[PDB]
Amino acid sequence: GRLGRTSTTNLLNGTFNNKKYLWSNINNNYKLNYIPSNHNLYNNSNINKNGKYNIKVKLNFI
Amino acid sequence: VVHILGKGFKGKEVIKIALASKFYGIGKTTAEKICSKLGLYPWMRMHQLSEPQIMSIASELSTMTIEGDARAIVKDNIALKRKIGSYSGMRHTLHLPVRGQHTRNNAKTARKLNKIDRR
Amino acid sequence: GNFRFPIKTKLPPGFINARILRDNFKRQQFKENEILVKSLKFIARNMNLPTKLRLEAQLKLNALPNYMRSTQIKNRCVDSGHARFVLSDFRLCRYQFRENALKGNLPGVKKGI
Amino acid sequence: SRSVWKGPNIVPLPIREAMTKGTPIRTNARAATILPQFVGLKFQIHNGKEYVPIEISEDMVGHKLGEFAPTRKRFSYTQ
Amino acid sequence: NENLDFYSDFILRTGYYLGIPLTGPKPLPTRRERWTVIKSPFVHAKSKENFERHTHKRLIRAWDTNPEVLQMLIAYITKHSMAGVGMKCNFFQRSEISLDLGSTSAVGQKVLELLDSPDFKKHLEK
Amino acid sequence: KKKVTIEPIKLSYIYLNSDIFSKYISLNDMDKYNNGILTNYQRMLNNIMPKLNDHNISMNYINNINN
Amino acid sequence: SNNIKIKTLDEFGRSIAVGKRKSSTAKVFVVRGTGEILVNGRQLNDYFLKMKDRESIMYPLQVIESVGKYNIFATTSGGGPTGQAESIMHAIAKALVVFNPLLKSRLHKAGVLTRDYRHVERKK
Amino acid sequence: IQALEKSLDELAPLMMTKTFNTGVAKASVIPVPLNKRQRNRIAWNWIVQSANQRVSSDFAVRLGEELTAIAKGTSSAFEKRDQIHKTAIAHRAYIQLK
Amino acid sequence: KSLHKFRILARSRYDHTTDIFKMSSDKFEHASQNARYLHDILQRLLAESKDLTEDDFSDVPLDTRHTIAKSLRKKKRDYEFPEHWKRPEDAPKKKFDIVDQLLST
Amino acid sequence: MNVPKARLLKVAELSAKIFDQNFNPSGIRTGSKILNERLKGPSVASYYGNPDILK
RNA sequence: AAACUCCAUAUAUAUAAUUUUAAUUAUAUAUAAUUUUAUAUUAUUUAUUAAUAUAAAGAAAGGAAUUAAGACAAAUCAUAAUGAUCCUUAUAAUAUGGGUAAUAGACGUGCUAUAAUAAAAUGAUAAUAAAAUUAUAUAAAAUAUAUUUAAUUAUAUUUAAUUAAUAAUAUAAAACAUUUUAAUUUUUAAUAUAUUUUUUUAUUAUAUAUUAAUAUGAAUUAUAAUCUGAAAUUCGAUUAUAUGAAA
Ligand SMILES: [K+]
Ligand SMILES: [K+]
Ligand SMILES: [K+]
Ligand SMILES: [K+]
Ligand SMILES: [K+]
Ligand SMILES: [K+]
Ligand SMILES: [Mg+2]
Ligand SMILES: [Mg+2]
Ligand SMILES: [Mg+2]
Ligand SMILES: [Mg+2]
Ligand SMILES: [Mg+2]
Ligand SMILES: [Mg+2]
Ligand SMILES: [Mg+2]
Ligand SMILES: [Mg+2]
Ligand SMILES: [Mg+2]
Ligand SMILES: [Mg+2]
Ligand SMILES: [Mg+2]
Ligand SMILES: [Mg+2]
Ligand SMILES: [Mg+2]
Repeated sequence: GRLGRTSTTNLLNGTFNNKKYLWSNINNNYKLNYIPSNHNLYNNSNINKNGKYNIKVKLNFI
Repeated sequence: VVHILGKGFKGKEVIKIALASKFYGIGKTTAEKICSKLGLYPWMRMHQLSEPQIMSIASELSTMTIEGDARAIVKDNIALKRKIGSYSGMRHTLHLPVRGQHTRNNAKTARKLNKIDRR
Repeated sequence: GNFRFPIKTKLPPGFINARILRDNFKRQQFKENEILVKSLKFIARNMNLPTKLRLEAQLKLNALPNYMRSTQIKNRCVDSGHARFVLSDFRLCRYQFRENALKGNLPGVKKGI
Repeated sequence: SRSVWKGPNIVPLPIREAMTKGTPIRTNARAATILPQFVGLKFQIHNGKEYVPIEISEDMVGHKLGEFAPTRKRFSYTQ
Repeated sequence: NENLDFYSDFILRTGYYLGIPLTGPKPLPTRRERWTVIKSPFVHAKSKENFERHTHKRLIRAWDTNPEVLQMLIAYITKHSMAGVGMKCNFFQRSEISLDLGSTSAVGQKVLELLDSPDFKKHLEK
Repeated sequence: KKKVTIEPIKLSYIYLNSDIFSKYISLNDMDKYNNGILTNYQRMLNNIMPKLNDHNISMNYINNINN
Repeated sequence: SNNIKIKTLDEFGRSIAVGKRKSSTAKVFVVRGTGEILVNGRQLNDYFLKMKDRESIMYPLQVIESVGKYNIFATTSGGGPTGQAESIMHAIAKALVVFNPLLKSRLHKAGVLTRDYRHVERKK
Repeated sequence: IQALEKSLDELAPLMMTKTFNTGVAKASVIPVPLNKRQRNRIAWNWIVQSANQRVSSDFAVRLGEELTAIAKGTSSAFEKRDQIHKTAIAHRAYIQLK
Repeated sequence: KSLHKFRILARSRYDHTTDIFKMSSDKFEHASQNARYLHDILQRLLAESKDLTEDDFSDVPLDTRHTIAKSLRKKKRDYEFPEHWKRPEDAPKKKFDIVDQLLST
Repeated sequence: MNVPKARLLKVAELSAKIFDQNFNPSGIRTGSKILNERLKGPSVASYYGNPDILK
């Protein structure tokens, strides 16, 4: 968003996979048939002087 | 060639089909009733008909509204629409579709046939 | 002080816009007058009754306000108000259906095969 | 085409005043069915913008008022 | 299916202690509902996303039980129900042909009222 | 038209739930990223958790299951 | 351990096998006989009008040269004539192995013991 | 059936010259060998075209008559084969052989 | 005679194949009300069927056209394996296992 | 089909009486359908949700 | 990222008192392949190898989902939401009617057709499916009319069962068999004839026009009736009789 043109900044740190499914017969499941189970993603937007800006966070719990 | 009321027919033509093809106002159902009334068997052909039977067909055809009489009824119904000033009458006068068809495209047949003096 | 519709109506609990308000008003008045319209329609379509009574019912039916007409109810998206491509299984437009479906808001909806 | 068994599309109109006074009946009810009583009376029928004056004849009974008040202008191209 | 199967297993345990012969859970055909959407909000009707919903079904049958005990089963399993599970119960009561004491529409009323109103009575006059 | 209960559950960190984490940043950390992402703000968002070795943790879990 | 138990003839000497092709399914009863066939209680020429469908049913018996050595009572449902005829073909081949397991290799080589996987695919 | 296969084996051309757009210059007409499935297609299409000149309303009758004439030696499609083989003999040097 | 009149008056509610007379009602708002309503109709139908003083409808044959239409919409697997095809002499014969025979004593 | 129509009409009338059904042998349009249709008002009027929500 | 996976397929176990029956099924769990093995040949970087063929074993042959970056400041402010700017008795709100359906030319995408490897009828102990739908319903059988013995098709009357593995929408259709089919004198008919008889042959009649539109085609249009709705005029759907264009 706008924090006169929108700009996007991305912070990435850590693991975005699960190795419990590769080395073992345990099998991964997709939540809602499109989201991996380990991954939990949510987006929240707010309004500033310029306007709407979105915060997109994704956590990987294994 | 068999001549009934001016119309010419090839000998092999089936009577019930030929009558509904050359005579305005007579369709399949009407042609079958005429043949049933005159004692002609369903698939009798024109070359089989005798002169007494050809005259019987002309008699039954002359007691119906066909040819000019039938065409005049359609021409008079269309004229009445124009006389009363109905929307449909104007469409006939302008050579445009009269049954709600779109005109942005197509509408070619209505341009050739729609007219107050419709054939 | 000046309600836009002839009869006072309660507001829908969620998203509101002028078109939703107009549609909701028609829905409430259709329910209040549904029996009346069916009774008049019966009298007008019952061939056992005299023609005069039948024509009187038809005249009364033609004089009812537009907000009593069942055919004027239009399904709209309860989240956006959009009245095109509204799925009746969720009362949402296609776009809001997709957004809600991916957020896990629709009880049993998942992504297809 | 309305089913004949249902009867005419009767709409509230001021016909009594037009029969005792001769005044024109201004109406927007283009769906209204021209009843045999209307014959002789003068109607002003809305076409969306204006009210077209039309007197009803015996060949107009059964038709509808809207049929005599065209709503569009004849098409023309800038040839 | 997961909560459905777990809850079905619990019902069988409740019935056993109540003395109810139970059969099942018999799996019934799963219903699939499908919706196809266009991914874009405005145009681009060439890329379409698919969505679906599956209704899982199970049938548990009860036999040779008195009505009172059957109501206790339904009451208990209702009190301890699981999230997202629905339940329909068809009860079958065998009865005698002849019983003792046994086992007007709104529109019609309004029609009578309307046909008595002056706007209608003024015509019915013969 | 049914009995209703509400169970609030308290989370002590904001990075244990993706929904709570997004709302906090969006609504409370605006003064940190409204003029670009502060060099300190980003650093805090990178030292939240020690960098656990996912492979040994994954293999420890699989050994426990086998045992 | 394994989950496979030797197949054997039933109390009436019948080998029962199931076959599938497209949406069709077939359950056949093969017994030693003189070449009599019944499809859903009807004569083969009645149920299957196409001679190519009849030839497909006979092919497994033609491979082991035992066309006149068995009576077949085939029951089929679903799909159309081709799916049902080939589903019966597949089921007869699977039921003939019980009578002589030494002929499985010849049946496999002829291609009658392989289940055809092709089915109507929703365009993607 | 034996008559049909003999007719197809005698009517189909063994080779056919094809134009290859090799190079910006004019394409080269090089003789190419034909397999048995490709040979049968060429001969069958000739038979069908000859059959469709006959009087019967039924294609089966016209096809039957055409096949009977071909099995008895008379066919107008043997000229087509000779003209395809003449062209190939002319372009024998255009062959590549590697 | 009364059974025949009962079946004639039931019309589509009687299935001759199964002999079941089934009638359902959801006209009223409460199940108890609807149960009485069906019970009352049953008593009325039984009284009319058992009153053969005026008409017994014996000349009128039972009409099953409704049942036939229902049967055409379902699939009928009414074929059984021919009995003269059975070969009981080809069934496997139980073998003698000394261990099982010895483990039972 | 050979059963006289009079006999089949007597059965239809008596059957209709027992089962509280409308017997219209002539076939005149009576409007009975209108009187039997279900009222959809309550379902239609709840489309947008319950208005008595806490605000 | 690949994959792991889920789906399909094959098999096993469990469940169903096999009348909610499709047990030839339903759906939970688990297994299976990214196939394996030997053999000869041909190349090699010749080795603990590839490309082929060959025999053997096996049901084993197909799919899916998602993203990593960047570009078009490509589409959307008309799905909804935000800043700025503008309207505030009007650029906001409601009602009636009209328009969005106009028609010279042009363009995109479809449907139907221009006849004989192809169209039309008929096929009742009812040839043969799958996947869906039915409480803001799905509508059986029957009867009546069009309409004729009946069937078929359409509508009305009536509203059985089922809110559903139960009943209904709904006897799938093509296929296949028989009959018919203009152009076509390749036909039909009258006599005679036959060891082709649903047919052959002979002699007569069977048209003229004709590069052409028929018993192909179904646009256009007249009239009557029906369906939904409060309402079918601009501007809806269906049926019957008649009309029968281009191709
Ligand atoms: K004609
Ligand atoms: K138009
Ligand atoms: K166009
Ligand atoms: K309009
Ligand atoms: K054709
Ligand atoms: K109209
Ligand atoms: Mg609507
Ligand atoms: Mg009922
Ligand atoms: Mg039927
Ligand atoms: Mg059913
Ligand atoms: Mg069964
Ligand atoms: Mg438009
Ligand atoms: Mg046609
Ligand atoms: Mg059948
Ligand atoms: Mg019916
Ligand atoms: Mg059939
Ligand atoms: Mg057909
Ligand atoms: Mg035609
Ligand atoms: Mg032409």
